Amino acid sequence: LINTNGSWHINRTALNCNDSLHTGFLAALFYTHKFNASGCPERMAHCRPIDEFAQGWGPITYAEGHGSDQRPYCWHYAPRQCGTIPASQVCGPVYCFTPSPVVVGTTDRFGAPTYTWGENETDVLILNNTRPPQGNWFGCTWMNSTGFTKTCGGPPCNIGGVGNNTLTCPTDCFRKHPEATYTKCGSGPWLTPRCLVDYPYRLWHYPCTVNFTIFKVRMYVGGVEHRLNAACNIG
Amino acid sequence: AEVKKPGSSVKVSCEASGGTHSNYVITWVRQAPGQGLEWMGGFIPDFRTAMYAQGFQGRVTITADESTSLAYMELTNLRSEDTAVYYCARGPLSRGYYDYWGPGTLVTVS
Amino acid sequence: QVQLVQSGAEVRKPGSSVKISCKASGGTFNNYALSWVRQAPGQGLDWMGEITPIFGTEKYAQKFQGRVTITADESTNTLYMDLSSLRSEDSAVYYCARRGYIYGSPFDYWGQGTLVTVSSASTKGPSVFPLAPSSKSTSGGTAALGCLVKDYFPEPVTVSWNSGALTSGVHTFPAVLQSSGLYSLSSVVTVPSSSLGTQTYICNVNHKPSNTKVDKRVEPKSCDK
Amino acid sequence: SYVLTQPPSVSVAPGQTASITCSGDKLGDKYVSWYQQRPGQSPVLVLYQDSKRPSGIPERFSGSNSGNTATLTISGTQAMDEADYYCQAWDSSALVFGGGTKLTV
Amino acid sequence: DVLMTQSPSSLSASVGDRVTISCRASQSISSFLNWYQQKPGKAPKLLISAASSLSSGVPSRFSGSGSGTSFTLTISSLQPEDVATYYCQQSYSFLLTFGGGTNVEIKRTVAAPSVFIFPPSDEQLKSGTASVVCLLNNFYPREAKVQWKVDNALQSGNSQESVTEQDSKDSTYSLSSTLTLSKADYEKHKVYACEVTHQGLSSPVTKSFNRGEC
Ligand SMILES: *[C@@H]1O[C@H](CO)[C@@H](O[C@@H]2O[C@H](CO)[C@@H](O[C@@H]3O[C@H](CO)[C@@H](O)[C@H](O[C@@H]4O[C@H](CO)[C@@H](O)[C@H](O)[C@@H]4O)[C@@H]3O)[C@H](O)[C@H]2NC(C)=O)[C@H](O)[C@H]1NC(C)=O
Ligand SMILES: *[C@@H]1O[C@H](CO)[C@@H](O)[C@H](O[C@@H]2O[C@H](CO)[C@@H](O)[C@H](O)[C@H]2NC(C)=O)[C@H]1NC(C)=O
Ligand SMILES: *[C@@H]1O[C@H](CO)[C@@H](O[C@@H]2O[C@H](CO)[C@@H](O)[C@H](O)[C@H]2NC(C)=O)[C@H](O)[C@H]1NC(C)=O
Ligand SMILES: *[C@@H]1O[C@H](CO)[C@@H](O[C@@H]2O[C@H](CO)[C@@H](O)[C@H](O)[C@H]2NC(C)=O)[C@H](O)[C@H]1NC(C)=O
Repeated sequence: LINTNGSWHINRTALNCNDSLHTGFLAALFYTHKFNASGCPERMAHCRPIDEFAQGWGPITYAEGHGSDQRPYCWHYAPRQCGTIPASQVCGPVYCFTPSPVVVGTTDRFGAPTYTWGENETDVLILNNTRPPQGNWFGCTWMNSTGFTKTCGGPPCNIGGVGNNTLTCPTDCFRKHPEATYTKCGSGPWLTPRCLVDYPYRLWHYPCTVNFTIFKVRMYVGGVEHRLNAACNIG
Repeated sequence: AEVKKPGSSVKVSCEASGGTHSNYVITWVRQAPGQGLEWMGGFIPDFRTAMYAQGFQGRVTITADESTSLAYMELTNLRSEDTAVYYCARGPLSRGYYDYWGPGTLVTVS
Repeated sequence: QVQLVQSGAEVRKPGSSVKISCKASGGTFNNYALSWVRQAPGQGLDWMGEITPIFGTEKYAQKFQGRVTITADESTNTLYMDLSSLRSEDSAVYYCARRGYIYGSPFDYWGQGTLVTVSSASTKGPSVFPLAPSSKSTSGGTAALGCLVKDYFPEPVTVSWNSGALTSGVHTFPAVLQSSGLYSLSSVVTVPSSSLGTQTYICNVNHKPSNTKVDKRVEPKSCDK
Repeated sequence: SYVLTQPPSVSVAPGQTASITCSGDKLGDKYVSWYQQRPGQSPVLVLYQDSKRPSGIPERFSGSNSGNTATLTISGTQAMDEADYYCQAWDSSALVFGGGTKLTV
Repeated sequence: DVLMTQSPSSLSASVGDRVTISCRASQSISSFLNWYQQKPGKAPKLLISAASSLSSGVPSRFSGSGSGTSFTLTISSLQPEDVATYYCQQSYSFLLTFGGGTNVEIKRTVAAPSVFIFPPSDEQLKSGTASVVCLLNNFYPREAKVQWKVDNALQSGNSQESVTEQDSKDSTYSLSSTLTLSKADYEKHKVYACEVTHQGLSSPVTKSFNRGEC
């Protein structure tokens, strides 16, 4: 059978999701439990609020090689700068943040688009973090085959500073170093320490942000102006 | 619609056009005359996955196309208990509530 | 098989505003990205802005400093672009281009383009003058006649000789904006000298906005002879 | 399985308040939405996320959910608020529709 | 910004040859390039996608290749209707950019120009304006110089020229140089002429008409 009459979204995506371990992550694509029933709060317990992290000093640097195997459901993280990935280890689309969301598709090997539903030996997602001021995106997230969230973006921005739990800033760590922003230090969907870029599959990737409230924000990157929706809570 | 002779098939064309289309979960609901609603299944245009109702785990069969229509079911083996009005709704991705219920469709069987 | 259809040409004044529509005949704007591309005469294409419905996102090129505002109406299925503070340099053809929402897609559909004319002038009628031939020139075996259409506004002016009977050997040049902000163009025709005795050398200048229609006769061997 | 319980019917006088209860097992942790269906019409969403309401719905409509019960409270009833109301919840990859409570003024 | 450069600015070739058009991006853009063709007074049309893919319905004579910071398009057998402007566009950054455009032409044997001069009519004379038109008919190549001389004196910044598009059946051009002078300036001189210099002429041509003769 052919791919489609073009249909450049049903093809060009990695539809290889298996859950023999009944975690029920494809079931929660329709509904979502409360912040309590989903059992996030103990998951959220291990990362602390932005208030008491540390104080940044002097200039700014860059760092990579971080990344503790977990689910990135927190405002801080070090997404371990991205690279090419096969199409057999990805479930669902791959939204990469310009910050304006962009859906990346399967690119065969070097630069060849493919339309085999992402199931072939060579079908591969060629996503490479690079600051949009020099083209490309900041970073992006997707769910691996078995049903775990994964993320990867530009070299996770450190904030010049130290502590017992120094922050490997992935986004807009303001009031610590007044240079962090989603143009120099931003990696993933998290525009600000308390809300992500709103895209259709935001809740699925982060299933315990249900109590977040929509909001309209705008910012200029490179030579373009972006009108975007950010879903923030509390603030 | 006329009587679909016992042991037939029926298609429910949802003519589903609501909100932002692709990123909007389709669904289906069946209401018997004066008996309240009951679920039948769901569907997602991007992830070609068709969740099934436990009571209708066998007969419900979802097939659709990329366009704003052609999304429907195929409920076979009609029986008197299947006489009802079917409504198509289009909710957001994972909020749960089914906003913008569509016009109903009556189905009868002898 | 979408066919984007735009509106007719607009003539405006400095400091005014314009709103151009783009309707997708036989198609739908949802599930796509819509961009506006302008082409100034004698220049390359330029990118105005973009709107993505499903993402609810809008990107406006900072070249147009906030004057561009795009919107979409699904009920009517139309794409509106509003430009305010129309300066003189805004005169151009505006196209609507449709793209996919996946990274790096090509503009696979365009609109015909809507001419925008930003000039301070009032609709004026044309003036028709005859370009009668010199006798010595007529003696050369081939001669030419014309009727210079002068000082009209706005475009376009169609010239047809003998109600379009003469088409071969007719060279209607493009219009030129005179320094006084008024147009001027010529439609010359060349025919054998032998025929010049015949009388089929009246041009038909037609202008719609001015509701003008002039039939001027170019006299062979005019003046003394 | 899961079961949601609501009163069969309610009767009130004009201008007064009416309360409809949808009760279930530990329903305080399941999001509940309220639908209103007039006679022979496709339902319409009047409340989602228990308390929140969509645009175009009067502020008179109110709802809440806690403990094991969810209430739909309407203040100042009139002849234009006579219609069945249904309570909806999601449980264990299944959709549950509570019983209909007919409101008559 | 990803500035793009297209070369050559304008090229001319006969019918049945092969023409190569080079585009180059300021920085690596992987395989996100597209080639558009726009005929005069028409919306641009997409030709090549992915920097090497051929769209549906496009004639097979267009081929594309390249990667990184080097892209090329080629027409193997140039056709009469392949005359247009060609643009290269990069879709690698959110700020779309286009190439500088390249103009294609058709070659043929050089043709000599024919010069005519038209005196101003009486009707326009008494309106305070006088227009003298010098016409160049069916010549080739396009490059041609026209100068207006009134009483063997060269004029500057007082005439405007208009050139028609290339003839589709003869592949020859035409030109008209118009000189505008008020009545006050028109009644002071006696000699008018237009001088044309072109490749197909051994020596420059000059057509003159005496003032008045009425
Ligand atoms: C995107 O930015 C990246 C910059 O680091 C890079 O993308 C990949 O980066 C990883 C490291 O982060 C590299 O992985 C290579 O994997 C391929 C096979 O998948 C190998 O060719 C290569 O092998 C290593 O290098 C030598 C052979 O090339 C060999 O001598 C070594 O012993 C070792 O085997 C790497 O392991 C690689 O840089 C990038 N991988 C791929 C698949 O692109 C790219 O620079 C950039 N993207 C592109 C398209 O350039
Ligand atoms: C449920 O959601 C809200 C959180 O704002 C609140 O109703 C509950 O807070 C928890 O309630 C616990 C009682 O079951 C009690 O330990 C404490 O108040 C609080 N504990 C937390 C948040 O860890 C949330 N939980 C429950 C179980 O209702
Ligand atoms: C999905 O993948 C396969 C598809 O058939 C299923 O079978 C298991 O595949 C994993 C692959 O890592 C093996 O390790 C298991 O041993 C397979 N199960 C067997 C042989 O019983 C399985 O349903 C899913 N597995 C995973 C990992 O998602
Ligand atoms: C997956 O892609 C590969 C190559 O991209 C296909 O493998 C071979 O492709 C070459 C060139 O077309 C031909 O020899 C055959 O088409 C393929 N030979 C094989 C598979 O032995 C492959 O067909 C594609 N599909 C799958 C399911 O692997």
